[PDB]
Amino acid sequence: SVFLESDLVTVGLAVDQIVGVDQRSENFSVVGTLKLSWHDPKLGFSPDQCGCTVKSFEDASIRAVAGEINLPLPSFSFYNQ
Amino acid sequence: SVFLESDLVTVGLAVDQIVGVDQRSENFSVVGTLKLSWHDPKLGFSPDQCGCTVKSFEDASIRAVAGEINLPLPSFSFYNQ
Repeated sequence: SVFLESDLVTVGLAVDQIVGVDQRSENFSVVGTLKLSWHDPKLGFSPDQCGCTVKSFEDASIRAVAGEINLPLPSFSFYNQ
Repeated sequence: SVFLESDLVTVGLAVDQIVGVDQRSENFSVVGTLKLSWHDPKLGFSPDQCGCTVKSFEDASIRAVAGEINLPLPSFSFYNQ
């Protein structure tokens, strides 16, 4: 392709339980799970420099990991949080 | 053994008091004690460099200590916390 292309992201969400509704302040609370997936060759690495097949980051948001590795990542937010 | 073997962990839990049940939001609270024990020779040390028999870490989670000493430790979490 002559032009650059946007990266494709797969998203999925599930709802486990509605734990409350506030009828005076007009808000509700929910419990669920979120999942994201995408492909980026700039994140690729060689196994022989770490002796592993999986590189993992834990207990960090997407913004923090993007700032640490200095690469753009698809950060997200809840609109009405 | 030719193959590597997983490290064995002994666990125990005791419940002291049930302090509340929420019948609308479907949750409860409890007070108790948790104990873990495991054996790992990689954590051993020589007394002659410290002159002591017990080395201790206080007021820190297992993840923090593992990140400080750069060794794998059996971290845990409560599933429905």
